[PDB]
Amino acid sequence: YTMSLGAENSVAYSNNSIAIPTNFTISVTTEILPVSMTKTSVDCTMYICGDSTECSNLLLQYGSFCTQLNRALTGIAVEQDKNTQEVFAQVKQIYKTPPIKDFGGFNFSQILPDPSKPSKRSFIEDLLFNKVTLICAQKFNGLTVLPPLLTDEMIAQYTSALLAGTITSGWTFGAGAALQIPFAMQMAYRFNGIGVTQNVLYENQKLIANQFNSAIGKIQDSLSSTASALGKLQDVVNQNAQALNTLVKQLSSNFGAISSVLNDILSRLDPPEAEVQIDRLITGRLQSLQTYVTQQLIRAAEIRASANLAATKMSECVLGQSKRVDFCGKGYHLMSFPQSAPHGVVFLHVTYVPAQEKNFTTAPAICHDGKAHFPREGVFVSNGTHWFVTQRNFYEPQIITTDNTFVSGNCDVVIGIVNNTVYDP
Amino acid sequence: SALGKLQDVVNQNAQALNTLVKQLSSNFGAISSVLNDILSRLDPPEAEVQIDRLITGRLQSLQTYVTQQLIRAAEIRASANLAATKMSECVLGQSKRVDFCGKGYHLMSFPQSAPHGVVFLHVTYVPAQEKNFTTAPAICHDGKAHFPREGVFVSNGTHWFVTQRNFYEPQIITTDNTFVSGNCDVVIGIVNNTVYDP
Amino acid sequence: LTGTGVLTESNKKFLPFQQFGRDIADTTDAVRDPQTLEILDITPCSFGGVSVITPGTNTSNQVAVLYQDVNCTEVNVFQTRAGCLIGAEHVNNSYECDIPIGAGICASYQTQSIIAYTMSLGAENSVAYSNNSIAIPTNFTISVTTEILPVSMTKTSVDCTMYICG
Amino acid sequence: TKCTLKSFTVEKGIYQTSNFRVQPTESIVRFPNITNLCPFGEVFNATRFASVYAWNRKRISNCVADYSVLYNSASFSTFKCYGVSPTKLNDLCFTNVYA
Ligand SMILES: *[C@@H]1O[C@H](CO)[C@@H](O[C@@H]2O[C@H](CO)[C@@H](O)[C@H](O)[C@H]2NC(C)=O)[C@H](O)[C@H]1NC(C)=O
Ligand SMILES: *[C@@H]1O[C@H](CO)[C@@H](O[C@@H]2O[C@H](CO)[C@@H](O)[C@H](O)[C@H]2NC(C)=O)[C@H](O)[C@H]1NC(C)=O
Ligand SMILES: *[C@@H]1O[C@H](CO)[C@@H](O[C@@H]2O[C@H](CO)[C@@H](O)[C@H](O)[C@H]2NC(C)=O)[C@H](O)[C@H]1NC(C)=O
Ligand SMILES: *[C@@H]1O[C@H](CO)[C@@H](O[C@@H]2O[C@H](CO)[C@@H](O)[C@H](O)[C@H]2NC(C)=O)[C@H](O)[C@H]1NC(C)=O
Ligand SMILES: *[C@@H]1O[C@H](CO)[C@@H](O[C@@H]2O[C@H](CO)[C@@H](O)[C@H](O)[C@H]2NC(C)=O)[C@H](O)[C@H]1NC(C)=O
Ligand SMILES: *[C@@H]1O[C@H](CO)[C@@H](O)[C@H](O)[C@H]1NC(C)=O
Ligand SMILES: *[C@@H]1O[C@H](CO)[C@@H](O)[C@H](O)[C@H]1NC(C)=O
Ligand SMILES: *[C@@H]1O[C@H](CO)[C@@H](O)[C@H](O)[C@H]1NC(C)=O
Ligand SMILES: *[C@@H]1O[C@H](CO)[C@@H](O)[C@H](O)[C@H]1NC(C)=O
Ligand SMILES: *[C@@H]1O[C@H](CO)[C@@H](O)[C@H](O)[C@H]1NC(C)=O
Ligand SMILES: *[C@@H]1O[C@H](CO)[C@@H](O)[C@H](O)[C@H]1NC(C)=O
Ligand SMILES: *[C@@H]1O[C@H](CO)[C@@H](O)[C@H](O)[C@H]1NC(C)=O
Ligand SMILES: *[C@@H]1O[C@H](CO)[C@@H](O)[C@H](O)[C@H]1NC(C)=O
Ligand SMILES: *[C@@H]1O[C@H](CO)[C@@H](O)[C@H](O)[C@H]1NC(C)=O
Ligand SMILES: *[C@@H]1O[C@H](CO)[C@@H](O)[C@H](O)[C@H]1NC(C)=O
Repeated sequence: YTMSLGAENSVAYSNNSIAIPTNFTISVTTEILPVSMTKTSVDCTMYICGDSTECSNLLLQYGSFCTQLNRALTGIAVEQDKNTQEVFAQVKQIYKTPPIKDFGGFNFSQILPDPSKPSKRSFIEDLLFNKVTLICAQKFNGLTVLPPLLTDEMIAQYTSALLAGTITSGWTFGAGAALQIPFAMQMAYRFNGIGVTQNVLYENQKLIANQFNSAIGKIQDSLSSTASALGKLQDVVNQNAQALNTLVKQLSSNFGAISSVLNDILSRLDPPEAEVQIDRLITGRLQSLQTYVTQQLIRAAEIRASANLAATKMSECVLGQSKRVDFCGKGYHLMSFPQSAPHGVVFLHVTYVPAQEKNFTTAPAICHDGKAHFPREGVFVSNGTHWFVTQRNFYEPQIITTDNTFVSGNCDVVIGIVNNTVYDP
Repeated sequence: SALGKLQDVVNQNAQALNTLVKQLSSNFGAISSVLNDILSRLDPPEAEVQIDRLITGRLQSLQTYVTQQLIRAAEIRASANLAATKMSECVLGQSKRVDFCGKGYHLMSFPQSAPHGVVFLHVTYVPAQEKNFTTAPAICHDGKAHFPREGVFVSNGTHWFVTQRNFYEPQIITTDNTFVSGNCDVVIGIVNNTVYDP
Repeated sequence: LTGTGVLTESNKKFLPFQQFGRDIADTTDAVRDPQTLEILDITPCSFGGVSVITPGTNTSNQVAVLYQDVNCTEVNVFQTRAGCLIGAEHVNNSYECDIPIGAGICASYQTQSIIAYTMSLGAENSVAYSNNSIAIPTNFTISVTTEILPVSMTKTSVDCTMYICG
Repeated sequence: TKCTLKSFTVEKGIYQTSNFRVQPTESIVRFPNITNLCPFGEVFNATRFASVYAWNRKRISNCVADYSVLYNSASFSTFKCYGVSPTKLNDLCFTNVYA
């Protein structure tokens, strides 16, 4: 079939009509980002010339084609460790939540670390680690896997410190020293940050807390059900594995020699021809290793771009409130919470999405005494009879007064101006 | 060592070049790394094979060097794009992106040249001396709930003021500091106080 | 058929017409002993990289050695997930990471000798959170930090004809 | 470390220098226990040989083949081993030999 681009939907545009929301929804979306690869390390001599003095002597005729591969792989490993440190180790201190979770109704028990867990990982961290997943062969032909500098429990501690700092101090812990603040007040600041007056949060605090809790629960169910959600991370792992697997199967190729087994050549032939056959094998295996190293370099460049993006997101999404559109989830950004994951990070983007909207009759300005009155912050609407001034992102109509509106010019310049009364306090 | 990054880049490039040069000393399976000795010693039919071996080896070395240069130049181009974005949003303006222009709230930046690089002096604002105050989400005056226009309510134990968030400057609560909304049966944590009317 | 490695009793069921097995890498994995009808499994004997943790010759000539991904029983000795560390003392105290070994273990040079410790992420700091308590700064600082970014490489050019065939 | 970095002074850090691998302690040589010599004499010293169009084929099996006696003798004007080196013939076991 010819694929569809999406549901068709026209917009009822007109020069005196505005659609204003009358309700909202707190949505917690998920964003997965790889941070580091597997710290591989290849033994050039043992891979090309496994346990053979003659092959090693022939190999050392090619010069530094072995040492520089090791240098490149060590650079890759150091880059991976730097990636992890960049993404996670952006908090100077290690914060902890108080024993009492008086967060204004919001429930972070599913993202805060479990005290009894074996690794201080939250429920969602456990789900992530359980949703992401021959080694003897690799570890016999000179290939080995170095351990990351930061163990997984240390990454969990870092994410717990960041989470506790965000919960108990808002964005203040990123700029300078953590300054405590009641969570409801923090959310009021976030709502002000997205152009919604802070009375909205306080009037719907219970509803907003319930919506956030339901969204976190839905995230739990989605992670527990659909593994492919973490595909990206898995994909990374798979790629690396395939690489190594290929790098091992290339040990079975003749590359033109009489046999792909070094020992057979060294046992059947004398140096004058054994060294020709071993030269063929060395050339083939060295080409395979060079190809593998180039692929590792390219993939590490990709992973370094991803890690820089993840560090930027942690800086501007968790540690602050981003005004960049769609940089922290669809909708207006309220906050974000990090979560560790195998070779990656997972952001929970809490965003504010308008839900229920109504058509109102609008006007750029109102003419009262020959002067033009514009809204200080908001928009003029009419339910059919009376003219109110509301905020743009939540229908909260209010009488028009000289405190909601400012005067500038007269009525002969604005196009679409209407007549109404501006009430004087 | 402060400028390590830049130095590091140089080092890396140098190493590449150095490696490349040393590859000229490798026989790559030929009889000698010296071309002239091969030409003078063997007959042309086999000297041709030896020189083919040397040419393949040296061409492979050059290809490896060029590929590494391509990857490192992609890295350096990503870095240069980041530096250009920082100069645009940091020097030419004032960014509100957290930790994009130095730790703390960003005030400005000053560029400085450097060998194959740039150095930004990030001037930022960092709160230093912090005090504990009691707070409220709103104050109830006449059954209505009053919220701060821009700031937060605080209390030094006895009286309630309204201060800007990033610098303690308490001010009496007045109908010009606070806006009215709803009533006092909704806000969770509302306190009682008097909203002075100028 | 010649080679080097460790021969162990196997549980493979060779067929009467099969002499030796093979690995995915086409290297021999098991063999049939020509004199005793028993199958021997071949496993390459231990190996791994060797790293030299050094404080730098400028300050001292004493170094420690890390054998990667091997057991200390196989090589003042310390066993860590990274491998076997020789010449470094294990300290229960925790400090900032100076020379990373791996798996949360870092080595430094302190009063002198080389020590291996579990790196500390940072200073513990509990936030005095409360539902009616805010912390507001009363003073500030104007901090100037430095951020260094690379912008270009050296415009290298190679004369390929002269390099290959000078 | 100094010779892998090529500098008389090395700054702090962790550098990879070489690879540690265990060395063999004993040398094991295994072969089947067979005593009877391979009857090469009946092949090379055969009184009559078959015409080339009807070249004779003899199966050599279950015997020890001392190829040295063949390639150390001066009685042969041409001796050319393809895919094997004659010296190595004393250290190999074959499936089933045909002459
Ligand atoms: C705004 O939308 C929310 C839904 O997110 C409404 O809350 C629901 O209200 C109905 C009653 O009308 C209840 O049956 C549901 O259980 C509520 N859901 C939740 C999650 O609380 C809310 O009533 C809407 N408000 C307005 C003014 O439209
Ligand atoms: C926050 O949510 C968790 C669930 O994610 C709540 O834990 C539940 O508590 C009830 C008792 O109140 C138990 O019956 C459930 O078995 C618990 N669920 C789990 C998954 O452990 C927790 O109570 C909530 N926090 C608050 C303050 O109510
Ligand atoms: C809004 O009010 C103004 C004045 O109150 C109206 O302007 C009048 O328009 C009529 C029709 O052209 C003229 O005869 C009058 O002289 C105008 N008055 C003045 C003071 O200039 C205007 O038409 C009204 N607009 C609407 C949409 O009701
Ligand atoms: C809280 O602050 C208020 C005003 O900043 C203080 O009230 C004044 O305190 C001074 C003493 O330094 C008196 O001289 C004034 O007469 C007070 N003003 C009024 C209107 O009474 C108050 O004392 C402070 N309380 C605490 C506990 O520090
Ligand atoms: C805010 O901090 C600055 C310094 O960070 C204080 O300035 C110091 O003031 C004392 C005496 O007032 C002097 O002895 C110091 O030399 C000053 N330091 C500097 C760097 O100028 C300032 O007093 C503080 N203000 C408040 C209200 O605490
Ligand atoms: C607004 O008007 C358009 C006119 O076509 C209509 O389709 C739409 O449903 C209206 N909005 C609401 C919320 O009813
Ligand atoms: C519009 O709102 C005003 C005040 O809220 C009310 O008096 C009037 O009846 C409303 N009209 C309609 C059509 O809803
Ligand atoms: C909107 O456009 C119509 C013509 O389509 C015009 O009659 C009307 O005056 C316009 N109103 C405004 C507010 O521009
Ligand atoms: C605020 O109070 C807590 C506990 O009451 C205390 O630990 C903290 O140091 C106080 N903050 C300041 C800035 O005095
Ligand atoms: C804070 O909690 C205490 C007890 O848990 C309660 O008495 C008080 O009213 C709460 N204050 C606010 C603002 O929620
Ligand atoms: C605040 O004042 C109202 C009356 O204006 C009263 O009903 C309420 O109990 C008071 N609350 C407190 C905490 O003093
Ligand atoms: C050959 O060895 C096997 C087992 O090692 C033994 O049973 C057999 O008797 C031996 N044959 C001779 C001729 O010694
Ligand atoms: C290393 O040795 C210890 C004790 O000697 C043992 O418990 C552990 O399982 C060994 N690990 C490996 C990978 O052999
Ligand atoms: C370090 O701590 C372990 C247990 O955590 C203990 O067995 C050991 O004696 C301690 N060593 C020193 C030097 O304190
Ligand atoms: C064949 O005869 C020669 C000389 O008579 C003798 O040296 C040799 O051992 C005999 N057998 C062979 C060649 O197999």
